[PDB]
Amino acid sequence: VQLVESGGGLVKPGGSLKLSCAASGFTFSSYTMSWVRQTPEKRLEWVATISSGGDYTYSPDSVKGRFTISRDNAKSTLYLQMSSLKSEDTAMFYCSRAEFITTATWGVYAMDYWGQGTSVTVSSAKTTPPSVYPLAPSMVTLGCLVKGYFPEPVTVTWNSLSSGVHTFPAVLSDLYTLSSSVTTVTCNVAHPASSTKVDKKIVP
Amino acid sequence: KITPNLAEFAFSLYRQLAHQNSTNIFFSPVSIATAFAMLSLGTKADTHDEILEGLNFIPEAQIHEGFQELLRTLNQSQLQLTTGNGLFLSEGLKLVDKFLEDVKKLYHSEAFTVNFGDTEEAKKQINDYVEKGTQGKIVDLVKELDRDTVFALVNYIFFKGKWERPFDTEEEDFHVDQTTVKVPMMKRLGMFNIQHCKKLSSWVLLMKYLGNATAIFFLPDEGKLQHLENELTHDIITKFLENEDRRSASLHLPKLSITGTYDLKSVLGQLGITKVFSNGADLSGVTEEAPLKLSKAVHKAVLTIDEKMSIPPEVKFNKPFVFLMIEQNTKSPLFMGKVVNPTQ
Amino acid sequence: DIVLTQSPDSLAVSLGQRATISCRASESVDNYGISFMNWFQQKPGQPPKLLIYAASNQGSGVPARFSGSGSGTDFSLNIHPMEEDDTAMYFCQQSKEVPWTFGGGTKLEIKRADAAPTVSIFPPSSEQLTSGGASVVCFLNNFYPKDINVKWKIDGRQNGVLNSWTDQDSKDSTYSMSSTLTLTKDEYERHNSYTCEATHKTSTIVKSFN
Repeated sequence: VQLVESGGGLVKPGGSLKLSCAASGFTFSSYTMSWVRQTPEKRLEWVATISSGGDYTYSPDSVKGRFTISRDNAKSTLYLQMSSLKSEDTAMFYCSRAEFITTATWGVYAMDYWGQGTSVTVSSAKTTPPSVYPLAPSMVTLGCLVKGYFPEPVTVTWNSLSSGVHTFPAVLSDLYTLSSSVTTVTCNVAHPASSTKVDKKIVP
Repeated sequence: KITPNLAEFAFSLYRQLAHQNSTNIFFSPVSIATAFAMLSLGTKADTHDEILEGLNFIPEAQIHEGFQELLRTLNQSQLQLTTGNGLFLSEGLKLVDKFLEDVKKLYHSEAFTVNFGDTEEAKKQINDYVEKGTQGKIVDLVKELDRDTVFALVNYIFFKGKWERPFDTEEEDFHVDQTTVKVPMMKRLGMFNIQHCKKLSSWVLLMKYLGNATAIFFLPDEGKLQHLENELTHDIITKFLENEDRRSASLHLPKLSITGTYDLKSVLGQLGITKVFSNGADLSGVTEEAPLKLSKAVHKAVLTIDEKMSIPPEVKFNKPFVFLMIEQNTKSPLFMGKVVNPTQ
Repeated sequence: DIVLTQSPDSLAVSLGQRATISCRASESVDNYGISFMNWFQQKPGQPPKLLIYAASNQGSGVPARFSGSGSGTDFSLNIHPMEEDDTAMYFCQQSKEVPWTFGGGTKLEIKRADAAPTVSIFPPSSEQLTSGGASVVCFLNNFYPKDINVKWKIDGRQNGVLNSWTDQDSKDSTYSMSSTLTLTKDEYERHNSYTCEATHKTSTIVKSFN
């Protein structure tokens, strides 16, 4: 059982975006599928749910006009077409399988298997590469400053150096900024939007 | 008063057919029971005792009236039900006329004199009689006719039901095993007499026919179909029959047409009925001029299933399931079967 | 819509102790003798995992130490011997009526011995000063509890400070926090002494540079 989300990205307010959910390890045409999104405040909100054959769809009134759930059992893929997107819709979209588990003369729908999720960012800010600056002073601690990029996510690692490395959540002026600490050492930062895997050594 | 004995005969005859493996099962327990209860009228003490004892019967022997009352309750109604019993004997072979009268007055069966010396012509006359009774529903009931046949009993039954809820319908897959064949699948979302069973580990659906019969469908869980067939008892089904409930669900029930052909000599021989088939048979009630044995006994049963603010569960009968037709009046098992593949 | 209210918002439970999370529903989520309440566990950076279904049944591969209870409109989730792997967000979710709704969420963290933070301050690099900006960073690593007060005092500033806490490590159950004071190149280099003061429960920590 594996679920892989894709299609997320940066879109302007009012734009469109279509998400895909590749399923494997089971008969996809026999299970009920669902979409759930998680706001930046880490709050889970149910988005949509479609039956096994696609004959019935479900969604709350807040997304009844903007979001439509569909599935292609021939390709074993779940779809979520988004239109008229608003900035508040920025969240991490997960696809999951709703399985009806029988307990006592009946059962409940439980989303038992989930995917890694895809990030969707709705904002009027333009894509900007980050600026990488090293932070140099029994054990010693170094640092790295990733400032002025958009959008999140940004991936940062130090030499891969596994232990004692702390990457702090970014804080947004329309440009995100985060820092990373570890106790020649180099900073290695990645931005999905065409910012190039920078290497910045930490020198005294 | 006879249904608990006949229902136990239905399971013991069905469970005997599961061993004999991945084929469609469909037979009429009441038709097989009435056919051999009728045959018991022309048997002697030791031979007569095995038949009734083999039917889960201290017996009153008013069972013929109970069978006649059931057959009269089923007499033409409120449902298109074709049932009959044919007795075929070899020409000559001085017959007892007292037997042929009770066979038609009590059980409405017919007896024919044929020439088993011509195996191809005798097979044609038997199939044509059943084809006449079933009116094209059952064609070529007899495939092989043994050379030394002297007495044959044929039991046929065809069922086309009328749904009380008229049930439009589309195609879908059918998962024969963990295999995938396709078939037409009927669909309907609403209130059904459906529930799950922790004891049987299966879905239990009840839909009534417009002819005072009720069909019980058992959809087992992931891989517990064998546990369902072993745990089925008469007392469990009466509890489901007494159950009066209603719940919301999206039902997927396949539109199928299954047939079942069985040699009753082998399947009932393993249930204790062997005297009428052996060489030491005592059928003196049928013929008192020479020894007589029941050479062949075949049962054919054909079924035709057709249409006549919360997310509900999808109860899809897209995999092998066990079903059961019960006459609501008498609570007798009219049909019992298992659908493994609707394509066969 | 059936609104789910969880209690409490956060909970600190020592290792081997009892963890109790409650979930109250605005409407009855029971139907056909069974309750439609589900519990989910979500660790940072990972998708939610089904923990309890039907309000009292363990999910697939869920150990017996997770226990669900309740009926009607009041439910509870019980994690007996508290392990190091249980630091995560916990949500209750109902499926009795459409729309499906989740609780507000409960952050369950491990209560352990207090530890003072290791403070490290870093001056702005020469590359950043070339672009016209100046950000001084103050790292506060491996401390507990998570509550801590940082005060920036440039030569004896409250605006322009952005703080960011990491999630609990879930291994040794410590916290880390970075404090970044962003100023213009005009305000910076006009002074020489910059200080980040760390007030902690164990404290009663200052690192600075010239």
